[PDB]
Amino acid sequence: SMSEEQVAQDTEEVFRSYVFYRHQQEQEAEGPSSTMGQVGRQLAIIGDDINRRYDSEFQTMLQHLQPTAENAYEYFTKIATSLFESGINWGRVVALLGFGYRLALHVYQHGLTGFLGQVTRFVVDFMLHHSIARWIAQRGGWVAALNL
Amino acid sequence: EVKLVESGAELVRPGTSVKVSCKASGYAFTNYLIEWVKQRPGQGLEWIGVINPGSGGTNYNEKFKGKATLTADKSSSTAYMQLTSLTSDDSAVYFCASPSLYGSFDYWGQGTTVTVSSASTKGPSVFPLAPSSGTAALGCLVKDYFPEPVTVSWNSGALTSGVHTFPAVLQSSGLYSLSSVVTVPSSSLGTQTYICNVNHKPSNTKVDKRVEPK
Amino acid sequence: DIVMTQSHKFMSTSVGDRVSITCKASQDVGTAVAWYQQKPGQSPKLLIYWASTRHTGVPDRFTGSGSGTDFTLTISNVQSEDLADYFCQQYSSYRTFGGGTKLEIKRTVAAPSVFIFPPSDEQLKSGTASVVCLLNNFYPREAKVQWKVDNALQSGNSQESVTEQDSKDSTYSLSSTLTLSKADYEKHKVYACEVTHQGLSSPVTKSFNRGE
Repeated sequence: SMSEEQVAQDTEEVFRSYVFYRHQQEQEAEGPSSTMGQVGRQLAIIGDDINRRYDSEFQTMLQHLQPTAENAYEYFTKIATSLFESGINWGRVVALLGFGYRLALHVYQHGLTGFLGQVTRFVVDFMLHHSIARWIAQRGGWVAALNL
Repeated sequence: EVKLVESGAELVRPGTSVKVSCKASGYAFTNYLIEWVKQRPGQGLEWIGVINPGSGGTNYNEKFKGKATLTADKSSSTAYMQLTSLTSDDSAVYFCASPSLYGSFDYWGQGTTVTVSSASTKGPSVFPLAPSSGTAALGCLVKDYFPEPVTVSWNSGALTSGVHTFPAVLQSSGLYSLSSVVTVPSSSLGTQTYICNVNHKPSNTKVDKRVEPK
Repeated sequence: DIVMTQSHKFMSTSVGDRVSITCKASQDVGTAVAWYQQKPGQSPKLLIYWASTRHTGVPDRFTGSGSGTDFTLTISNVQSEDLADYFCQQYSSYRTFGGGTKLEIKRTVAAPSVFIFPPSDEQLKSGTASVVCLLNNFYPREAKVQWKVDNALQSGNSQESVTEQDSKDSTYSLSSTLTLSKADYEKHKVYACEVTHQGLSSPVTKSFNRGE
């Protein structure tokens, strides 16, 4: 079965592939060979009106209050908690990945410091401590995100 | 593929300024950072600073603030590093690199050698180190040349076993000197001629010197 | 400044064995640590990032471990292409590198072969005198060379150069060059080169008599 920890381990590859494919699409618009890599890619491509709205919110707040390498954990905890205060669905889980991507990107591009390894640990620790990983585990794991 | 190609070697006098370039290809120059690293002869690695070519934002090692100025040209996809008030301590190899989103330096340039000296380009003087002596040792003293490099071959390439061409040392005069030694059986002293071939292309001096037993 | 300390500048291994290079940070850097290999004349190459993640194209025999302050690069089944320099690095906002660790091949102790070369007469015409002493094919790179002119110990007039380990012998060679003025060279008779080394039971002196 999908354990809570198996979801946590799989989250590293899912988030890495998600960040890779989101950055690639963002660079093409500017001008996998793994099961978790396919999940990451399928979640990176989805462009409904809620995720596009989520991204607009993530960008605006980051442009207003630029995150630093020293506040990023508290910055992450606030928005990630805000995303699962009403409940837990796949749309909010994807927005979590989306915010993790915009957070790592802003610290890299504005703070001149690579932070993907730290934001990845932020996402994994948050999903572990705030029941998001077990919510995914009950649905058979990250593989359930493939066929929405 | 992802390539970082830096400018050619720089040889300048103290108190001057040099500007090293770092040409990027095979990726989006505006979306990745450019790191700069300094490596002193025989020493380790020292981080200088980083720039975001898209935003032109810069952070520096506090030691290099006011010494190194990092710029970037988006049109040419080239980063630049300007060093001012050059001294002997600035003589080193300068690498440019581009990090991944994690921060590790994934792609490196070939390296630009900056040499700060007041000495003038000079050809070496080649003096024999004669054998006398179960094995015998002989060599050539390649003295008072600038700049590096110099190449030494023995018997036009026919002799390579036992050859030790020592790394040059820098003398108080600002000139380089090294010894190229080879060991041979003492019986060979009279069965073979030993000629060291010294090429110093920066001065276009070529010298062959026969090392005869005394 | 964050200080990455590689406590061992040189490490002796053998082909087919495993070697671990330690790196201690002066602060907690989490897992934001990278390992680089550098070979002479070449740019450094990334081996491990994220403390433990192998970079693309890196052989399976390279593994990294650690978190916080202590980080270790372990090379299983050491090959000959692995003999190189290895730098740890923390890539926080102000990036710093470790001092590096040079990998060498383990070998039995080899006493050096000591040769002394008096100044050539062609150089003596030019006005200077160089006295060269050779230490040939010794394994422990630790070597001591003492210059004695008329049994008087010299200081500050000798420059040393050492070669890197031989591909086949696994030994090192060292040259010590005593530089003297022509006039000073002719004011003295006995020029000796004393060599101290682990392989030598006693220090060995090689001497010549000027004009003899």
